[PDB]
Amino acid sequence: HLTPEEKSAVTALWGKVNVDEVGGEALGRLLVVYPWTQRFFESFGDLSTPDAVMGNPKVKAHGKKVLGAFSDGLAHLDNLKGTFATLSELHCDKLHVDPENFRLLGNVLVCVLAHHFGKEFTPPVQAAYQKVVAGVANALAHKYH
Amino acid sequence: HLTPEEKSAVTALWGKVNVDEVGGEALGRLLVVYPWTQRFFESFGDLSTPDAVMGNPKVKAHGKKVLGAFSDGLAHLDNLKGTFATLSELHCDKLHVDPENFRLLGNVLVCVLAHHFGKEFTPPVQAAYQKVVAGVANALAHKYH
Amino acid sequence: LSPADKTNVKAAWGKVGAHAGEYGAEALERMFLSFPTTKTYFPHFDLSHGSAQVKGHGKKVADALTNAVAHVDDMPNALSALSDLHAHKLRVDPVNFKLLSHCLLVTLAAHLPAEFTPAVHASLDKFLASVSTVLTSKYR
Amino acid sequence: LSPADKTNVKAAWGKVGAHAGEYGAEALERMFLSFPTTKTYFPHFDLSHGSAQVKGHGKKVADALTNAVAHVDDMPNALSALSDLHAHKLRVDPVNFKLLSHCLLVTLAAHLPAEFTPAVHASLDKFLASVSTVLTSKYR
Ligand code: HEM
Ligand code: HEM
Ligand code: HNI
Ligand code: HNI
Repeated sequence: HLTPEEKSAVTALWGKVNVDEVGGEALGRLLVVYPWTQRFFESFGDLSTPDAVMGNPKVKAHGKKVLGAFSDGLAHLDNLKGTFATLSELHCDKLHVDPENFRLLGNVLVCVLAHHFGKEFTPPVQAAYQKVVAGVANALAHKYH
Repeated sequence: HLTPEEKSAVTALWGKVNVDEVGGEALGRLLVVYPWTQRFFESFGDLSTPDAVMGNPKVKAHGKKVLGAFSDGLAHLDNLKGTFATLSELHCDKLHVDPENFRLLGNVLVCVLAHHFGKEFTPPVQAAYQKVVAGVANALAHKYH
Repeated sequence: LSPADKTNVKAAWGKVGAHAGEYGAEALERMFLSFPTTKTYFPHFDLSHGSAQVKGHGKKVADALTNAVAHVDDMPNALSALSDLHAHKLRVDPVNFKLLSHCLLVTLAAHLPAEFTPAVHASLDKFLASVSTVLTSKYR
Repeated sequence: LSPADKTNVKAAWGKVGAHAGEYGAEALERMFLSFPTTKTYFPHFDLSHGSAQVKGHGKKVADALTNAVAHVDDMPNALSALSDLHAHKLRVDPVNFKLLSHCLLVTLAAHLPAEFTPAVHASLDKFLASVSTVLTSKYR
C-alpha cells in the first residue's frame, strides 16, 4: 500500500533510471555478493571475479529483462500478483529459484539506486521502494504458496 | 493445495491430537528454541528455563487458542486468507511480530506432531502438514503484503 | 553453543547410534517430499522410498554429523573438505540447509520421544545451524 | 572473511570518518521508515527526523562498528557486552539485524559511491553479517 506522495516520488526517481545498465548492475552484484545465485547462470560463461560478472554481456542482457519486469510492476502497483503471474510460474516451477533470493535481488536493486542517486535516494524514498521490491518478491513467490 | 488423500491423512492425525496439550507444547517449544519470541510475552512471567516455559498455565491456555486457530484453518483450507484475516490484523498491525516467526512456530508444531505420533507421522504426512503450516504462516502474514 | 548444548547433543547421538544412516536417509526423503526443489541438486539420483542412493547418501550426511559431534569444539576444520564441495561445486542455496536441518529434527522427534525434550530440541537446532554455517562459509 | 575483505572494509569505513554518527543515525531512520516493526524496540525514543535520541543512538552503533572494523580478527570477545544486551535483555529478533545491515549498506552506497564497488559491497555485507552473528550468538 503506497501512499499517493510516495507513489509520486517512486515514478519521479524511476524516470531518471537508465533502463540499459541498472538491471545488469543489480543482477551482477547479486552474483558477486550472493555467489550461490550463479548456479542458475552457469550457461552465462565467465563469472570467476566481480570484474568478469560485471563485464558479462549475458548478465547485462538478462539484467535488462529483469529490470523491464520491475518497470511493469511499477506501472501496475494495484495488480502486482497478476503482473508477475507467468514469471512466478516460471521462477518457481521451471527455474526452481528459492523465493528468498527475490528478497535479496530487491535489496541489491535498492543498493544500486542508492549508489546512483545518492542524496536523492532519501530514507522516505527508500521506504517507498522497499514497499515495491517487497511487493514484487511476494508477487514472484505466489506459485510457491 | 493438498491432494484428496493428503486432506484425509491430515484430518485423521488432527483427530487424535490432544486439543489441550499440543498447542501449549508448540508455543512452549518456540520460546525455548528461539528465545527472542519471549519478548512478546512479558505478561506471562518466568520463561528463563524450559520447565518454567512448559509449566506455565498462561502458555498452556494461550497455546489452546493457537491450536484452535490451526483447527479453524484446517476447516477452511480454501479460504485461509479470510480465516486468519482478523488475527493477521492483530499480529501485524498491533503486536508488530515479524512474519518469519510464523514459519518457525509452524515448523515447531511439525516437530511436536512428529514427537507425539512417532512413525504415524510419515514423510508424506509431514509434506502435507508442511503445506498447511506454510499456508497458515502466509495467511497470518497477509497484512504485511 | 553452551556447555549444556554439547551435553544434550552428545546424549542425542547416543540414542541414535547405529540408526544414523536410516535417520539420515529418512531426513533426506522428508526434505525431498516436503520441499521438492531440493531434488534438482541430485540429477542422476533415484529419490523414491527405499532407494539405494538415498540410503547411501543418508549414511554419508549422518557420518559427517557423527564426526561433528566428536569435533564439537573444532567444527570449521573438521568439515574443511566438505565446505569446498557445497560452496564451490554444488553451490547449495543456504536456505536448503535450514530445510534439511528441520527434517533432521523431525526425524529425531519421531524416533526419540523421551530424548526430544524442549531443552534438547533447542540444543540440536543450534548444532545443525553451526554445521550449516560451516558448509556455507567458502562462498566466492 | 578474506584478507581482501578486511582491506576493503577498513578502506570503506576509513572514508566514513567523522560522518560516522550521521551515517548510523541515517541507517536507523532508513530502518524505522522502511521497516516499521523495528520501531517497537524504541517506544521511549522520539523517532521523528533529527531527534536527539536517534542522533545519539546512531553514534553508538557507528562507534561499535568502528570497534568491530578494528577488532575484525577477534570480534566475539570485543562485542560481548552488546551480544548479551541485544539477545538476553532487548530480545532482538535476528531478522532485524538483516534489516539494519541492508540500511547501513544503503547509507554507504548513498554517501560513498566511488567506494561502493561490487567487491567492497560484498565485503561490507560479509562483515555486517559477522557483527550480526556475534550480536545473536548469546541466546539461551
Ligand atoms: C525478484 C525479481 C525478479 C524478476 C522481476 C526476474 C525477472 C526475470 C525475467 C523477466 C526473466 C525472463 C523470462 C522470459 O524471457 O520469459 C527471468 C529469467 C530468469 N530468472 Fe529471474 N527475475 C527475478 C529474480 C530472479 C532471481 C533472484 C534469480 C536467481 C537467483 C532469477 C533467475 C532467473 C533465471 C535462471 C532465469 C532464466 C535465465 C535464462 O537462462 O534465460 N531471477 N527473470
Ligand atoms: C547437514 C548438512 C549436510 C551435510 C552433513 C551434508 C553432507 C554431505 C556429504 C558428506 C556429502 C558427500 C561428501 C563427499 O563425497 O566428498 C554430500 C554431498 C552432497 N550434498 Fe550434502 N550435506 C548437507 C546438506 C546438503 C543440502 C542441504 C543439499 C541440497 C539440498 C546437499 C546436497 C548435496 C549434493 C548434491 C551432494 C553431492 C551428491 C552427489 O551428487 O554425489 N547437501 N553432502
Ligand atoms: C512470537 C510471537 C507470536 C507468534 C509466532 C504467533 C503465532 C501464531 C500462530 C501461528 C503462526 C497462530 C495460529 C496464532 C494464533 C493466535 N495468536 Ni499468535 N503468535 C505470536 C504472538 C501472539 C501474542 C503476543 C498474542 C497475544 C494477543 C492477545 O490479544 O491475547 C497472540 C495471540 C494469538 C491468538 C489469540 C488472540 C486473542 O484471543 O485476542 C491466536 C488465536 N499471538 N499465533
Ligand atoms: C531493531 C533492533 C536492533 C538492532 C537490529 C540492533 C542492532 C545493533 C547493531 C548491529 C549492526 C549494532 C552495532 C548495535 C549497537 C548498539 N545497540 Ni542495538 N540494535 C537494536 C536495538 C537496540 C536497542 C533497543 C538498544 C537499547 C537502546 C537504548 O540505549 O535505550 C540498542 C542499543 C545499542 C547500543 C548501546 C549500548 C548500551 O546501551 O550500552 C549499541 C552500541 N540496540 N545495535
